[PDB]
Amino acid sequence: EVVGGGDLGPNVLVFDPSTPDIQGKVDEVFRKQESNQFGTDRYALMFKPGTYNDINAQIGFYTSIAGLGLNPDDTTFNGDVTVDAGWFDGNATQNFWRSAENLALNPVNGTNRWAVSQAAPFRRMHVKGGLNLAPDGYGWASGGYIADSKIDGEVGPYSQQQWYTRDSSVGGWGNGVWNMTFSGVEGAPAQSFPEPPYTTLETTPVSREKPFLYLDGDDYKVFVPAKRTNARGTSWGNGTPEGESLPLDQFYVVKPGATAETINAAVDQGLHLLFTPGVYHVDQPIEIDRANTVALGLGLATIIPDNGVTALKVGDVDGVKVAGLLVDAGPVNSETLVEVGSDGASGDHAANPTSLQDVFVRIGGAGPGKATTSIVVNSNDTIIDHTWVWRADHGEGVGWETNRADYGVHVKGDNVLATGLFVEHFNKYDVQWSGENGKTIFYQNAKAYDAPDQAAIQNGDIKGYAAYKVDDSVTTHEGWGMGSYCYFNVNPDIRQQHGFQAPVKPGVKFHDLLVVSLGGKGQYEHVINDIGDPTSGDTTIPSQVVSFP
Ligand SMILES: OC[C@H]1O[C@@H](O[C@@H]2[C@@H](O)[C@H](O[C@@H]3[C@@H](O)[C@H](O)O[C@H](CO)[C@H]3O)O[C@H](CO)[C@H]2O)[C@H](O)[C@@H](O)[C@@H]1O
Ligand SMILES: OC[C@H]1O[C@@H](O[C@@H]2[C@@H](O)[C@H](O[C@@H]3[C@@H](O)[C@H](O)O[C@H](CO)[C@H]3O)O[C@H](CO)[C@H]2O)[C@H](O)[C@@H](O)[C@@H]1O
Repeated sequence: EVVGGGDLGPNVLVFDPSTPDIQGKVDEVFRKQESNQFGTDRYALMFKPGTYNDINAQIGFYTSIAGLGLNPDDTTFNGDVTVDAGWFDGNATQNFWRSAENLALNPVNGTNRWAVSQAAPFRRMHVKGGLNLAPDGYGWASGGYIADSKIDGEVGPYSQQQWYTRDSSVGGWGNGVWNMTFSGVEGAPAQSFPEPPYTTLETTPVSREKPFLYLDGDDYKVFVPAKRTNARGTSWGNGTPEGESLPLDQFYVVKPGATAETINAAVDQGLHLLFTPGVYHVDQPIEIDRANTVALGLGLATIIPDNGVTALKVGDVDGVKVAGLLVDAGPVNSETLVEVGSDGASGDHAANPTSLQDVFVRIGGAGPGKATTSIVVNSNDTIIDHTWVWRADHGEGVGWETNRADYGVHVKGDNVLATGLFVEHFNKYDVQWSGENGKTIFYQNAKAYDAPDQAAIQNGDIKGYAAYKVDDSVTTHEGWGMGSYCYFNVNPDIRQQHGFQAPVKPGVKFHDLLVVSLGGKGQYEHVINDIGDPTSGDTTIPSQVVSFP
């Protein structure tokens, strides 16, 4: 019944080197999207292989930009892919929900500026120059994520609080502020936490590059990279990348108007899913219960579950690849927003795991939204490679009860790996880990700002809920480069007992932990459990623990 392939729709703007007035067209999109933080418009900018001149592609909200070559250098800009913070007067901490992928950049002054905060991935890029991650003026910034990229020159974070880079090559790295973490990065600074705060791993235990749309001659296909174990450096640096190409006609091209019934029928009939840029309400969960199904979003394609349903349920199958989607809570509380595997799921998926990549979750902000637990990861061996799970702290429909969301991520599966984990503002535990042999490389949290009083976050005999909790029953766990920040601005007398909570066991280990009070608005009593100094003063100095236990 469901037909594969077809037109990508009016929200995918496709350019070729002969297209007239590319700069004008990209500027038109930017003018509309620059300060459109919570609007429903969505755009994907796609560039056919070739060389583009005189281009400064400024990237606003809900805008993806990418090349369509098999390799990044197939699509080269003499010019820039720019994010700056002019619209927010130099403050980059709301520069969300945008992306760059699969381009080579020759920046006009020798340095490309990508001054982003959360949910702004930078993947499979070749920067023939330096990369500045800070807004002009060096104002506030809270990114960030680079994967599978080569920066010929220096990456300069400047004011960036923290950053995660994996499986990349850099010519240099300028500085660290609170938490700069690296895994598999050629050219990374050596391990040196706490000063500078560099957490450096020689390899990434497992990684699998995100699938992406490209052109094979004149035919659209999706490239599906093969997994790497103990990954280091780029996947494409040595020519022909390992992987499979799926023709576009094997994808159901989802466009505004599609129902979950039709989307589900497509997967049952053997089609993959390509979500064109838009906002999709569903009255029942999208169910992906076929092995190796790709569900790929363009232009920050967004799913809103109506009637309190779960937005996305992946079955107990190998190799599902969910990529580039925003799940946006409806005002009716959803018990869960995303489920990976069934409750009690018991099989292994080690050779061909399921992954979530550039999957973002929002609760509130564009109107009231509620969910009890945002992502539940049941399936063993699942890879979570860049997520931002965010209870809104600002916008419309925000409040301690108005956009209540108790739990961010709950990992129940075994051998689950999170690389680039960003989870913020939940009323209770932002992350809870119940499964065995979990690993997290890079964590960024901020606690809820709007707790009205101490009683509101009382957790048995503990003040507050950890940002990252490993259940007492767990035997093996390991985390690297992890920070939790507080800003109790509604009630700055509040105390948060710790950022992290875990059993004290030989196989449960942490490296380079920190907690930070932002401007003395509340304080931490400890870093992890009852260990580590409290934060003090109003000067935003981190409290650190190098090794636990
Ligand atoms: O010419 C290439 C050059 O482009 C720069 O992109 C700039 C923006 O940085 C600049 O942003 C301004 C902010 O810095 C300032 O804080 O506020 C004002 C007003 O909102 C902003 O305009 O805006 C211009 C367009 O007006 C862009 O061209 C890149 O940052 C830089 O890396 C690159 O070399
Ligand atoms: O509220 C918008 C956005 O805020 C993000 O967190 C910001 C912090 O990034 C910011 O941190 C400042 C540091 O960047 C700077 O170096 O030091 C100052 C103190 O001198 C810090 O305040 O602080 C503000 C509060 O003032 C926070 O809101 C969140 O990560 C994000 O979720 C949120 O949407």
